Amino acid sequence: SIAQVITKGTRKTAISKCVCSESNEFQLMVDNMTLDVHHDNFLVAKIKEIMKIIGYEHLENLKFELTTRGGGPISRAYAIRQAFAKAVISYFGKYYDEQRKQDIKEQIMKFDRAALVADPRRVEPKKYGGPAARAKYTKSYR
Amino acid sequence: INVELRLLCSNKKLLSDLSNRYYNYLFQNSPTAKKPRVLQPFICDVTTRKSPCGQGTATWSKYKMIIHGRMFALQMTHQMLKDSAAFLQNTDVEVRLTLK
Amino acid sequence: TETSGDIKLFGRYPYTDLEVKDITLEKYINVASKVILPHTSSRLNTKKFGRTKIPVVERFVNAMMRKGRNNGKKTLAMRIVKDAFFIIEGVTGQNPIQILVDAICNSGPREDSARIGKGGVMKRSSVDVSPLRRINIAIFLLAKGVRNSTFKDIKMLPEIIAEELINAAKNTQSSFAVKKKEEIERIAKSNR
Amino acid sequence: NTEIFKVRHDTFIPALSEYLRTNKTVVPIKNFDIIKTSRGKETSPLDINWYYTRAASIIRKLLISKAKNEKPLSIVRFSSEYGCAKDRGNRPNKHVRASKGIIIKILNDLQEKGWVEKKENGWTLKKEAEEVSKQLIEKLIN
Amino acid sequence: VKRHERVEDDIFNKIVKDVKNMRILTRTTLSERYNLSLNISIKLLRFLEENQIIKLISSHRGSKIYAGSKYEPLKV
Amino acid sequence: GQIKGKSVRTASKVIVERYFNRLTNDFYDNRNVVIDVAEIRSKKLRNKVSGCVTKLYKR
Amino acid sequence: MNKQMIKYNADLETTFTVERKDFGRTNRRCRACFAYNGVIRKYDLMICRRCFREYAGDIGFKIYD
Amino acid sequence: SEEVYIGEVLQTLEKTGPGGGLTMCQVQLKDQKRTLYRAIMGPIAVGDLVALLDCEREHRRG
RNA sequence: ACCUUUGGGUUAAGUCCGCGAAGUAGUGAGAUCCCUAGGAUACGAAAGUUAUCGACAGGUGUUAAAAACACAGGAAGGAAGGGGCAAGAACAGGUCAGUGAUGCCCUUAGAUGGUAUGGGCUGCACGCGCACUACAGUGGUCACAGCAGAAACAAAUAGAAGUAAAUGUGAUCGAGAGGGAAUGAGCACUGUAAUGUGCACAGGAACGAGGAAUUGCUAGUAAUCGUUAUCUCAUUAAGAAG
Ligand SMILES: [Zn+2]
Repeated sequence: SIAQVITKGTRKTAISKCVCSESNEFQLMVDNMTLDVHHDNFLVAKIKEIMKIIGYEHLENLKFELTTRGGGPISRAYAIRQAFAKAVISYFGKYYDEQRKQDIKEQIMKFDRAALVADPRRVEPKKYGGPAARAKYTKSYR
Repeated sequence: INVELRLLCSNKKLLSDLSNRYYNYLFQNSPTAKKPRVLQPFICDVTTRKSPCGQGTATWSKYKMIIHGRMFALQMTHQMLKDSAAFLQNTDVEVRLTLK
Repeated sequence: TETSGDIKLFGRYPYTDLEVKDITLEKYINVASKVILPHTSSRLNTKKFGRTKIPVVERFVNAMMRKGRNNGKKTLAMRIVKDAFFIIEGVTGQNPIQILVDAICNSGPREDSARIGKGGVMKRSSVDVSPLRRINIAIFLLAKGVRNSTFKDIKMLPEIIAEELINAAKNTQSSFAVKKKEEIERIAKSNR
Repeated sequence: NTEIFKVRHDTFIPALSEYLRTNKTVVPIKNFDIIKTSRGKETSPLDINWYYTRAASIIRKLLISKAKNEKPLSIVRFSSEYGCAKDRGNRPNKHVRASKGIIIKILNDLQEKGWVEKKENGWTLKKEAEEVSKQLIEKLIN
Repeated sequence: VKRHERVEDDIFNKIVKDVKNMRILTRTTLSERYNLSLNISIKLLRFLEENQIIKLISSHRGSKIYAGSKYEPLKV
Repeated sequence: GQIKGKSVRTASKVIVERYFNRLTNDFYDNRNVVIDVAEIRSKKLRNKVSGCVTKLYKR
Repeated sequence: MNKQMIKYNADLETTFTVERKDFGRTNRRCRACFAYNGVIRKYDLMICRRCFREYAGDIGFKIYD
Repeated sequence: SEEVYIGEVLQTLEKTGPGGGLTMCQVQLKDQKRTLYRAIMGPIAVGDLVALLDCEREHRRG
C-alpha cells in the first residue's frame, strides 16, 4: 500500500479533512481545483504563506487533497490551513526520522501556533430581553 | 440469529440501571457480550412567558423533555429470545424489538 | 503561483531593513511579524498590551471598517489597501511600508489638553501623552481624514489613500491629519 | 477521468456558447428580448444572447453532477441554483427562484437533439453531449 | 458648467502632449482636469492603451490604473 | 475572587495536623493522599484542598 | 364536526354541496380551562400558557438551561 | 518652532483627575541634571521616553 | 426594655485574614446540574459516536497574613465561558378578562345567558411610546459562479410560496437611472364569504443624515447579512424566540 496519513482542522463551524500521500511530484488540490485555478485568493494566500515557513524541500515528493464543509469563506481558509499544516508534521513523524518533525514544528510554532492548534472560539447564545448575546432592548422613563 | 432491542426512556438513571442489568445478563450467558449503543436523545421543547398578565419585565422560560435511548444488537437462538423476553416487563422504560 | 521565495507583503513588498526613526515609539510598532496577508485572528485583545503586538498594516485595515454600514467587511478593506500600496509604491518609489511608518510618526500630537482640578472646579491644563496613546491618535486622524474626503467626490477611494499618506510622511500642510495635529498642539500651548 | 475540472468556468461557458449559436441547437423563447429571468430581477439581461449562456451553463451543471456521481438533476434543483435576492420595498430582501419556462424549453430542445435524456427522477447526459465537451477542452487548454 | 460627451480635435491633440511626463493616471484625472464625463474618459483611456501611448498596470474588478512615459518602478 | 471557603480551609488544616509525615512538597503526592484518606465526593473540591495543603506545606 | 353548506350555480337552479373547513379559535379551546387565548398547539398539546406551567412537572418537562 | 526635550520616566505615583484619566510621574531629562514632576495622560510604563515642550513647567503637588 | 462590643487589610459574597468577654455548631453564598469546547485503551466495519479524564492562582516574579496582576506554557488560566437554581423580612405593587381557585354585592326569558346574519374593534382634527425602509457610488443594473447552521422540495412556455443572503469575477449606469408613498383598467390564489395575499403595466410623495433631550454595549461582544421542518398560521410577520 502507498504511504498515507489523514488529518482534521477546525475553525468556527467549518471542518476540513486532508489526505497526504507519496508522489513523484508535488501536487495540491482544493475543491478539485489546483492553486492556479481556484477562485478565491484569500485561500491561495493563506496556503502559500504556510508553504514558505515550511521549506520547499520538505513538501517535495508529496501530494494533497483537501475537502471541507460548514462555516463560511474566511473561516474555511483557516480550517484548511490547519489541516494542511498538521499533515506534514504527521508524515515526517511516521515515515522519516523524528528530528526533522521537531525542526519543522519549531518553525511553524515560531510563526503561528494557530496553524497547529485549533481556536476554541464559537458564537455565544442569544438570551431573552435583547437582540443578541449581550445587547439589551431600550429602557425608557418618560 | 440477530436481534435489535431498543430501550427507550425519559429518565436517565433507570435506563442506566436496566441496561447495566441486561449487560450483566449478556456477559453471564457469555455469547460474546458487548455494551449498548448510546442514541441521540430526542428533545422536545416549549418557550413561554412567566407572568399570567402583561405586567413587569417580560421574563421567559424554556422547558425541555429528554427521551434517552439505548440499543443492543445481539446474537441469540429463537428459544433464548422467547425465554429472555420474560426480562422485558414491569419497567418504566418502553421496550421494542426488531428481527430478520 | 507568482513566487517560491521568502514572505513578502501582498507577495510583492520586501519586508526587511525597516527603521522606526523615533526612539519614543520603538517598542510599540510591530514591523517584525512576517505575514503574507494582512489578516490574523490571534486573540490578543484579551490582554494588557496585546493590541500593541498586532502588525501595522493590520491595525491600518481595521480602521477602514467604519461609518456603520461597513462593519465586519474586512475583505473589502484588504482590497482597498492593496490598491493604495500599488499607487504609493509607484508615486513615492520607496517600500509603501516606510511611507506608512513615517505617516504615523508625524501625525501623533505630543502635548494635549486635560482637566486636572480635583478638589474644586475642573480647570483645563496642558498634559503630556504616552507613547501608546500617541500612535492610537495617529491612526484615528489618518482614517478620519480619508473617510470624510471621499464622501461625495468623484475620485476613487484607493487614490485618496495615496494622496494623504504621502503628504503625511512628508509632514506637509496638505494632510488633514497633519493640520489637526498642529491645532491640538497649539490649543495645548494656549492652556499651558 | 473528471476532465471538466481542468479549465476555468469563465473561459468554458463563453466557449461553448459560440458552438451552440453557430449550430442553432437551442432556439429562443418567444419574447426573449424583453422577458426577465426571474421575478427577483430588476431588468431584462444586458446580453441579447443570454438564452445561450443559460444553455452553456446548464450543460456545465450536468457535467459536474456526472463527474461527482450525484442523483439526476430536477427542474426544481436548477430553479434554486439560478435564484437570487428579490427587492421588496420597505421590507427585508428575500430569496426567490428562477423562472421554470426558460429551463423547460432548453431541456426539451436538448432532448430533440439527443443531448439530454429524461429519467424517472430527473435529467441526465448522453454520449454526444459528453464528447462535444471532451473535444472542446482538448483544444482549449492547449 | 456641466461635463462633455466629445473629445474634440484640439482637446485630443493636447491630451497626447500632456499624457507623457505624468506617472500614474486614472479615469478621474481626464474628467477633473479636462471637462470629459466618466463615460468618455473610459473610452479615450482604453484607446491610448491600444496605441501603446500609455500602459495598464492594474485592472481588478472595475478599479483600473494606468501609467505614462515617466513612470519608473522600485528595484531589488 | 479565588478564596477557598470555610470547609476547604478547615479540612486542609485538620489533614496536615492528622497525617503530617505522609505529605510532601508535591501536588500529585498530596492529591493521592487526599484521594486515599478523605470522603470528598467531587474532584472539584479535592483539587482545591490539595492546592491549599501544598500552599501550607512550604510555609 | 365537519359542517356542510348548499350553494347554487350561476343558473340559480342547479345545487351543489361544499364542506366548511375547521380553522380558527373555535375548536382549539384549552383542555384544562376552555380558554381561547395563549393555547400551545405544539406536540399535540392543546393547553394554555397559564395551565402549562402548573402541570409541566407532572407531564415531565424541566428547565435544564 | 520645534524645540523639544527628551525625558525618561523613573516612577509613577497616582491616578489623578476627574474620572482618574491622568498619572503623576517622575521624569529625568536625558542631557541635563533636571528631574521634574509631571502629569501624563496615556498609558505609561516605567523606562518610557517622552517628548516635552518645556523643561520647567511643573506639577509641584508630586 | 437592650448590647456582645475599638469598625485594621481582602472578595462577586461577614468571602476571608488579624484582634478580642466571648466561644461552638448551621441556613443564605458557596459548594452542589445541565448544555457548549478537548480526550479511546471502549464500540463498529464503517469512516462516526460516546467518554470517572483534563485547570489548581499550579509555575516564575512580586519580602506579615488573606487575595492579586503580569507573563508562560496549554484544547481550556484566575468565579474556564454561557445559562439554570436561588435567604429572612417586605409592599394595603399586578392580575377576580387564565382557572369547576374564591368571600361579598349586582343581573337573571322583553337576560348582563347562548346562537345566527350583518356592522364595529381597523373611524380621524390632533399629542406620545416602540419598530421597518431610506436618504446612494464603501452605490443601482445584467450575467455567471459559490459557501451555513446541515440534510424533506407534484408538475408549470410571461408571471402568478420555498434549500441562504451578504459575498466572488466580469459587464453595464453616472450624481434624485437613490427612493417606492397615495392611485388606474386589469390577470390569478386562499376562503363559506375578500375587505386579505401574489403578479403584470403604469403612476411616481416626503426624505439630501435629524432641536432640547435620551437608550444599550468589554470579544466571536457590538453592529451588518440572510434563514427559520420555531411560535402565532385557511390565507395573512415589518412581532417575539432561536
Ligand atoms: Zn388553560
